[PDB]
Amino acid sequence: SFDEALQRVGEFGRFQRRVFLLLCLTGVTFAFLFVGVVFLGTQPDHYWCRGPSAAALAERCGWSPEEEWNRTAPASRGRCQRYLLSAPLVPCRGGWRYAQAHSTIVSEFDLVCVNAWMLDLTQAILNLGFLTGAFTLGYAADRYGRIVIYLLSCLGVGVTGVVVAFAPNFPVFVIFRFLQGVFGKGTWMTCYVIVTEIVGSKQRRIVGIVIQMFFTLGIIILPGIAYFIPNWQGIQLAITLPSFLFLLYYWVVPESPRWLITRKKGDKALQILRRIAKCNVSNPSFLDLVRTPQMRKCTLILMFAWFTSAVVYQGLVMRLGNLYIDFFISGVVELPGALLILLTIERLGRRLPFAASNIVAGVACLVTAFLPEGIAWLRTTVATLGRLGITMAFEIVYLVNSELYPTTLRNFGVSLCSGLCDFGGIIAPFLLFRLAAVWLELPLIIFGILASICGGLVMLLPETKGIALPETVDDVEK
Ligand SMILES: C[C@]12C[C@H](O)[C@H]3[C@@H](CCC4=CC(=O)CC[C@@]43C)[C@@H]1CC[C@@H]2C(=O)CO
Repeated sequence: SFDEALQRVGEFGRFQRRVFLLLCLTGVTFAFLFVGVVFLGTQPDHYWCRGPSAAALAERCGWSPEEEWNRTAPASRGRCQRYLLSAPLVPCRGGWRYAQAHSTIVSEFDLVCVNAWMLDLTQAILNLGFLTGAFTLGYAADRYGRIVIYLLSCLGVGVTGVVVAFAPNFPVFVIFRFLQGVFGKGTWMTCYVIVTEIVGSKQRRIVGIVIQMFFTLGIIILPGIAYFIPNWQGIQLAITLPSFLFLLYYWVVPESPRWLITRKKGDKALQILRRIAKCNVSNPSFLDLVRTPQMRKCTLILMFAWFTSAVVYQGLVMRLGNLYIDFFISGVVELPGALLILLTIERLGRRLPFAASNIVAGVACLVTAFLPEGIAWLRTTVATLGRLGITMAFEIVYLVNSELYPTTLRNFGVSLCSGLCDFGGIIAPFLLFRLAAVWLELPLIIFGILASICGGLVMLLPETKGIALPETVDDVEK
C-alpha cells in the first residue's frame, strides 16, 4: 500500500529537511509579497499644488521645499487646494510636490485625497488577482504536474515583480500587480500542497505549523528589512528577487510521488522513491467536487469558514491601529498562538482548538462591542485576543482543509476555498463602512455572531485524524 512503500523510505530524512527549508523560504517570500502593499504606500509629510506664478516664484525658491510648503496654501496638509496668482484658494489637478525624501508609490503615481480610491483599489485588485489565481491555478496544477507549475508560477512572480518595479504609469502597474497576485497565489498554494504531500501522515502538523511560522517570520522581517533599502524600487526589487533564486533549483524538490502514482505513469514514481532512498481521470471537475452529498456538505462548511474567518480578521485589524515598532510587535505577537497549536495537536482532536478559537474570537468581538466610553486598555487587549484567536484559526484551517479533499483533486478544492477567502477580503471594507455608517460597533457584533456560527459548524467535520490521505472516491469514509 502507498503507506508501506513510504514506510520503507525514511519518514524524515536530511533531504526532506532540506526541501522543507527551501519551500519555507518560498513561503516567507510569499509573506513578503502580501505585506508589501502597506509599507509600499506611506503618506508623505506634506503635498500641495502648483501654479504658473507659483512655479515662477519657486524657480527662485526651489531649494528647501518646506519653505514652499510654509509659503504655499496650508489647505486650512494640502487638502488638495491651490492658490491663484484673501487670494483664490481653489483645488487643483496637477503640479504636486512632496517634501519627503523617502520615495513612495503614492508620490510617484500622484495618489491624492480625490485619488486615494485607487490607493485602496490596489489592494482590492491584488485580492481579486489572488482569487482568480486560486481559481485558475488549482485546475492547472491538477491537470499538469505540481512541481513544474510551482517553478512556472515562481518565474511569473519574478517577472511580474520586475515589471511592476519598472512600471512607467498606473494602469500597467495595476495589471501587472494583478498578474503578480495570481502567480503568487499559485506558487504559495502549490508549495503548501507539495510540503503536505511529501511527508508521511504523522509529522504533517509540524509541517503546516512551521510553514505558518515562516510566514510570521517573513512579516517579522518586513519591518526590519524596510528600514534599510528605503527607495521604493529597492524594496520592490528585494521582494521580487528571491523568486528567481527559487526558480534556480529544479534538481532538488522532485515531483510528489503520491500524486505521480495516479495511473498516469506509476513507473516514474518508483524511480523518484529510489532517488529519495539515499538515506536508507482526464481532469478534475466541479460536478465531481460537489456531487457527493457528505463531501458537498464538507466543502460548503469549509468555504463558509474561510469566508467568515477572513472577514472577521479584516474587521478586527481595521478596528486596530508608529510605522515600524507597531509592525514588529504585531509580527512577534503571532508566534505564541502558532506554538500553542503546534503543542496541542496529536493530544486532542483537530476541530476542537479551531472551535475554541472561533468561540474566543466571537466573545472578544462581543466584549469589544460594549463599554464604548470606558478605558482603552481592556478593549485593546480583548481585540488583540480575538485577533490572535482568528489567526490561530487560520493555521488549523489549512491542515484540515488539505485532509478532507481527495488526492485526485487536492489543489482544486483548496484553491476554491482560498478564492472565497480572497473574495471576502475584497468585500470586507465596503460592508464595514456601510454597517458603521448606521451605528458604531454593529459590524463587530455581526462578525461575532458569524464566528460563533462558524465555530458551531466546524464540529460537523470528521476529525481528520490518523486516516492518512484519501484516494479518489475513498474521501467519503465518514
Ligand atoms: C494569518 C497569517 C497571515 C495572513 O492572514 C494569511 C494567513 C494564511 C491565509 C492567507 C492567505 C491570503 O491569501 C491572505 C493572507 C492570509 C489570510 C496566515 C496564517 C498565519 C499568518 C500569521 O500568523 C500572520 O499574521
